[PDB]
Amino acid sequence: ECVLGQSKRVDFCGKGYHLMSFPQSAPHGVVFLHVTYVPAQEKNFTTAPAICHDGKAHFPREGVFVSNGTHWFVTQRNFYEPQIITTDNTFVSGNCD
Amino acid sequence: CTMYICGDSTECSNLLLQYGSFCTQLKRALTGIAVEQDKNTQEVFAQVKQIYKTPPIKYFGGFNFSQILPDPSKPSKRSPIEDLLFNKVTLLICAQKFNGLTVLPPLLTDEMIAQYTSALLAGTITSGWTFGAGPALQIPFPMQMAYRFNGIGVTQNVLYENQKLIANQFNSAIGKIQDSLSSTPSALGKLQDVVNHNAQALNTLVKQLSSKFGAISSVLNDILSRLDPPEAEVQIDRLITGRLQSLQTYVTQQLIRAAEIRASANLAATKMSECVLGQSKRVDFCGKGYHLMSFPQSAPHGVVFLHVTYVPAQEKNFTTAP
Amino acid sequence: CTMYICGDSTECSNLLLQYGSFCTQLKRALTGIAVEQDKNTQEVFAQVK
Amino acid sequence: SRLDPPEAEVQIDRLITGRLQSLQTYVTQQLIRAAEIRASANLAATKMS
Amino acid sequence: KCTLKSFTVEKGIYQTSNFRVQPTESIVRFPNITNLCPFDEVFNATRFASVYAWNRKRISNCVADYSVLYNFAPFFTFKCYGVSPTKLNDLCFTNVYADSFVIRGNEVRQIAPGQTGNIADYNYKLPDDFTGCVIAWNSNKLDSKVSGNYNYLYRLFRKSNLKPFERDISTEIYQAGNKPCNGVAGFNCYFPLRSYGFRPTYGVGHQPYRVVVLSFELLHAPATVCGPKKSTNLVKNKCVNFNFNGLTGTGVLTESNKKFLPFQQFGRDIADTTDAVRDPQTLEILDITPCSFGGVSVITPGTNTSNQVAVLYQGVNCTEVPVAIHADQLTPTWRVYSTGSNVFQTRAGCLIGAEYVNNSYECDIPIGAGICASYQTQSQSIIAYTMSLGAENSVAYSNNSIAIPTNFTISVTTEILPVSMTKTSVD
Amino acid sequence: TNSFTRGVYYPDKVFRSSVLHSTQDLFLPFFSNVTWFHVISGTNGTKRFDNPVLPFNDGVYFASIEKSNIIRGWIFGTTLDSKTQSLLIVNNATNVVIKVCEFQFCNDPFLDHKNNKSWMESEFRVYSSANNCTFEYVSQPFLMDLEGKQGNFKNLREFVFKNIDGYFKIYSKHTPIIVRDLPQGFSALEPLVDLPIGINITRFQTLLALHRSYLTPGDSSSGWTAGAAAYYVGYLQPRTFLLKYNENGTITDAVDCALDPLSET
Ligand SMILES: *[C@@H]1O[C@H](CO)[C@@H](O[C@@H]2O[C@H](CO)[C@@H](O)[C@H](O)[C@H]2NC(C)=O)[C@H](O)[C@H]1NC(C)=O
Ligand SMILES: *[C@@H]1O[C@H](CO)[C@@H](O[C@@H]2O[C@H](CO)[C@@H](O)[C@H](O)[C@H]2NC(C)=O)[C@H](O)[C@H]1NC(C)=O
Ligand SMILES: *[C@@H]1O[C@H](CO)[C@@H](O[C@@H]2O[C@H](CO)[C@@H](O)[C@H](O)[C@H]2NC(C)=O)[C@H](O)[C@H]1NC(C)=O
Ligand SMILES: *[C@@H]1O[C@H](CO)[C@@H](O)[C@H](O)[C@H]1NC(C)=O
Ligand SMILES: *[C@@H]1O[C@H](CO)[C@@H](O)[C@H](O)[C@H]1NC(C)=O
Ligand SMILES: *[C@@H]1O[C@H](CO)[C@@H](O)[C@H](O)[C@H]1NC(C)=O
Ligand SMILES: *[C@@H]1O[C@H](CO)[C@@H](O)[C@H](O)[C@H]1NC(C)=O
Ligand SMILES: *[C@@H]1O[C@H](CO)[C@@H](O)[C@H](O)[C@H]1NC(C)=O
Ligand SMILES: *[C@@H]1O[C@H](CO)[C@@H](O)[C@H](O)[C@H]1NC(C)=O
Ligand SMILES: *[C@@H]1O[C@H](CO)[C@@H](O)[C@H](O)[C@H]1NC(C)=O
Ligand SMILES: *[C@@H]1O[C@H](CO)[C@@H](O)[C@H](O)[C@H]1NC(C)=O
Repeated sequence: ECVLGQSKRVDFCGKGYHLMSFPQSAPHGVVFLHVTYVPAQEKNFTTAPAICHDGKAHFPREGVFVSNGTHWFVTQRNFYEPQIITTDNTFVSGNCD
Repeated sequence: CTMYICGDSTECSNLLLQYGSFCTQLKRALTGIAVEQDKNTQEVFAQVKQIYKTPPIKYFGGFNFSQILPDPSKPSKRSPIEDLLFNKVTLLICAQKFNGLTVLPPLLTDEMIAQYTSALLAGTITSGWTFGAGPALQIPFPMQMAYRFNGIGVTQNVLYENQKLIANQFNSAIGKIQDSLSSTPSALGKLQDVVNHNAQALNTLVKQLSSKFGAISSVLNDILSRLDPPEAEVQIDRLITGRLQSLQTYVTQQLIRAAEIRASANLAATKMSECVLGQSKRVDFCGKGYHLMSFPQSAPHGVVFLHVTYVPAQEKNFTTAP
Repeated sequence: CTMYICGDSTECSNLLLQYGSFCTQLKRALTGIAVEQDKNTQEVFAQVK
Repeated sequence: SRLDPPEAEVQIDRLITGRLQSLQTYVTQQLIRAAEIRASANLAATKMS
Repeated sequence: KCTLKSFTVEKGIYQTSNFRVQPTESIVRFPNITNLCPFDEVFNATRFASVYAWNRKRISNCVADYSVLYNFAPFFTFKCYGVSPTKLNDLCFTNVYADSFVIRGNEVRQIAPGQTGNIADYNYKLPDDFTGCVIAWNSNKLDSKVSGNYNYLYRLFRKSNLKPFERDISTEIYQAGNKPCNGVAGFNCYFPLRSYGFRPTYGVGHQPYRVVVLSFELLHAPATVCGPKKSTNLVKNKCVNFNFNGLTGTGVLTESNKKFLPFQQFGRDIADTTDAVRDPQTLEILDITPCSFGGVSVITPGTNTSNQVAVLYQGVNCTEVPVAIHADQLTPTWRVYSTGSNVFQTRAGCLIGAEYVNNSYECDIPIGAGICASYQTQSQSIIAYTMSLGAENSVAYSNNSIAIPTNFTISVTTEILPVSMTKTSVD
Repeated sequence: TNSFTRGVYYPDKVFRSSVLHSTQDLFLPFFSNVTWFHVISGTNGTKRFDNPVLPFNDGVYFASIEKSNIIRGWIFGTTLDSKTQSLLIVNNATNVVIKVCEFQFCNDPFLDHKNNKSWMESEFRVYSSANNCTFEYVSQPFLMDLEGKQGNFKNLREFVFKNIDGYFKIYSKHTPIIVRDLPQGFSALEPLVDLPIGINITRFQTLLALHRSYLTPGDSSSGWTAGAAAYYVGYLQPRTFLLKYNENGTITDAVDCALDPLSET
């Protein structure tokens, strides 16, 4: 699992988000080198579940609505890459009430 | 050995020492079993680097969490679910304390086990799955539930307009689960079974002293007052062989049971790592239906998982095209 | 035990029962093995409702 | 048919110790094999699920 | 380091021995009777009995001196299937039966439970399980007389094999069955009760032997035969080496709230040992329980670092037991480890030589019940702090704020798994 | 009738509390038939053969229901004569004598009186001609009586006689509750003394006299007709009884392992 592919099981191939693994020969056993993705230097913001624009509710396709305190952006979850809220990033479903 | 096989008699101890290193093996096996049990509890429970504390304001978008969060009013900081689990498992007794069958206390008492479960619950209720990969990143609970909905296929807007219904369903299920535990007579079959097996093994080992094994009497001290030591040592050897065989049988049965409990604890640790610290896409691993999130709960000699799953209902058939 | 160890001899069983409960343990272990095999089959196959 | 009961009981004890030891060896070997089969059946149930 | 059979010990907690407290007294509770048993009247008779009709003499309520036996009828065999030749004067006997009879020269060893035939099925029969001994000696002239004393009548055969310890004073007219008969005539109506009798110079094997069995029994009713009485006064709150009518044990005598019936004597438990006994005098029921029990485990930081150790007495209250040393009674010895440092009362047991600081660290040596041990300062000694679960943290939760990481770290960890061990083959 | 739940005693004189200990000594089987053996003796001079011969199949259970001192003694022997030493028991008003000796025929005095002789006397002399007689048991009597109030108050006596490797034992207890046909009251039974004679017994006899015969019917019908006629006689068999003690140390209940498959469970 951890070597021949990428595992989505949490804490099965090391603490964090698993990327790959390395086999290492050992006497009477084996040794794995688990390369993991550990986030750091978090910044907190103000978030909203949806945005009403013209009487309709907007939800992001992939990502979460984020704000810098004045206006709102959209960005992916595990990294801070803010972007302008367009109709490509979000989708419309239902009213905003 | 020198106190179970021989009732504090020095001549029986001199006869027992002649058998060699047969009894250091049993003590080393029992110490290995005890160390393995402590290691099992440590790997199932101690997985979070930091203890997380829930905020005093317990509002999570309408989701009731009083049944699984700890209650400060109780003398032991335990949830009502944990309290009911502790009251549904029951652990003379002085005979095993009198012929050497001692019971060692575990390294982790129930208070810090409950603290570990509380920290895990606070982490999975506040930081989502982010605290199981690195630093704890806070997130509103409706947003975390929306992303857990997105993880199984259904989009987040379904939760975002059915939040009240979903919260009411969750509260109804978590309220019914306690009465389901109370009404079921054999709900905690495994946790009662392990302690019953240990008690029966100890009772059998204590009761095995009453056998004669070919000797004229079962009591050791009655032998010395009736026979010469050339034949008293023969009767003593006859008793020692049977008592040592009974001890060896008890040790190997305990070793097999310890291996089975170790496998169960490894499975429990894997379930704690996957269903609780994140979201598992494995089918029928964290309950029937599409898994959303799980809750660990402390228990006597074990752990209890509360698996919250997504079960579709009210289906309708239509006509389709590829 | 009383049928395998002793070939239906009465006082052989009398000397056998003097050894204690060395055979009830074997009987309960074998019944536990049989129950575990039945549980294994039920867990593998009976998974649909 | 050959020995007096004071020494016939010694011969019965000699036979019984070996027979009981053989039965105990059989039951612990079966316990180990049943544990391995239980692990294999748990793997099979996981693959079914 | 004696228990691990090495000179260097690694850091850890080790089970070493068990704390056991020896008693200081050996009080005996033999019953109060000063009579003398009748073996002189048993052995110094003129005519003892016949083989089929042996006397049954009850011996009870007397002090029996089993040392002086060879001064009456020497050259015995003593044939003891039970209590040893030198051990009958140690334990109490409920009933002693002296049965004396004569058999010629061949069944003085066929009186054993194993042997059977024309005597064990038609005369004195010993049961298959039997405790007791028999005395046999020469009767070449003192019980031979002129042409026999004619008291050699033996049952020869009868219809059924008789039960052990059973006699039959009757005559038979046995036939084996053809035209059934009751007459004295010999042919097809053969008469039982043959005998011996001869001049003392005879064919060696017929020369008689006076055999006097001695069957005993224990347990049962309150004992009557006691042997040499060495009664000692009572103590009811300390460990002693008591001796109650035969049993010897080490334990603390203790008063009872029991409901022993007057006929009941001993008190057993789930094991074979006895936990309650009745004294022969004053009829007082006393409970038996041993002294302090638990094992001792030694906690060390390793001889590579230091030599101080802290011992833990498993499963005993620290504020009551140890503390008082009372030397020359503790089998583990090394009694210097009772007031060397301060104590603590743990659920695991009493901890000797470890000072309880109440800081919290990730612990080093697991002791039990949430308490660990290490070798640190407050100057380098052994401390007994409580386990720490980790850093206390409180991430702020609000229903409008989220946290998003602006950076990451590529972290590489190791994991070690055994795969295959050594392969071994034995011949 | 059927002996429902009586006949359990103490196999050893050992105090056990709240133990489920098992044993091997012989008992009376549960739910087993017994004998009525009614004695009429209407003081009319006639005889009805009310003291038959019992084969003594390894132990006898004896249960009697009298007023104060109606029954007296039992006779044990092989040929019921002076060829073998036969055990004889005689009960007095303030004493009991238990003695085995070669006795030919147990006598019976002139007993033809019902109500005119309210004061009972001119009795005993049951014993036969004297011979080489052994050590007796002149001691305190075991039968006791309680003053019955408002009727229906009589004491039932349960006696167990057995022989193990010749040794002779007695088990006796008195239950003063009701006067019915072997009620379901479970109670233990206490041994008193051990008789060390070690002689064989093949036949059993009793020595009941009926100077007072109040409300005693008589019928020659033989069949399964349950009723408290005069007393009960039971037979012991080698069983594997399991006994339960309580906190105070009394046998509250007991079952065997050969009556029912539920008993085997
Ligand atoms: C949040 O980020 C935005 C965009 O990166 C920043 O806002 C800019 O602020 C500067 C300073 O006056 C202006 O000149 C720009 O026009 C702003 N850009 C936008 C898109 O508004 C700023 O870093 C944050 N905004 C805050 C704190 O209000
Ligand atoms: C979560 O549910 C529990 C029980 O379903 C609620 O506890 C009740 O609280 C009210 C007042 O606070 C009491 O009158 C009831 O007696 C409680 N129920 C029980 C069974 O004790 C709790 O209030 C709910 N939480 C929220 C936030 O509403
Ligand atoms: C989907 O199922 C839920 C669960 O049954 C339905 O919610 C229930 O609706 C009925 C009828 O209005 C109410 O009486 C219940 O109180 C509701 N239950 C809860 C927990 O709120 C819901 O109506 C269903 N959806 C549709 C469109 O019918
Ligand atoms: C971020 O969190 C810190 C403490 O964790 C808090 O002081 C700060 O106000 C938070 N920032 C925002 C924008 O909420
Ligand atoms: C849906 O299934 C039912 C039977 O379960 C069937 O009768 C019905 O015709 C189906 N509907 C359609 C639109 O095919
Ligand atoms: C024997 O012992 C006591 C004290 O030694 C003595 O006074 C008494 O006469 C006897 N007691 C009994 C119960 O026989
Ligand atoms: C003892 O400690 C030294 C370092 O102080 C080091 O060689 C090793 O850890 C230990 N060596 C031996 C031989 O125990
Ligand atoms: C002392 O400890 C023992 C060990 O369990 C316990 O039984 C006893 O009750 C304790 N006594 C006190 C006064 O704490
Ligand atoms: C100091 O140690 C004692 C040990 O009994 C403990 O009860 C107390 O709580 C500790 N102090 C603090 C502040 O934890
Ligand atoms: C958010 O949480 C607060 C409590 O901190 C609560 O009073 C409020 O109703 C919640 N919802 C909002 C602000 O929409
Ligand atoms: C045990 O005896 C006591 C005597 O004080 C009595 O009160 C209690 O009821 C008895 N219990 C039983 C179960 O016989």
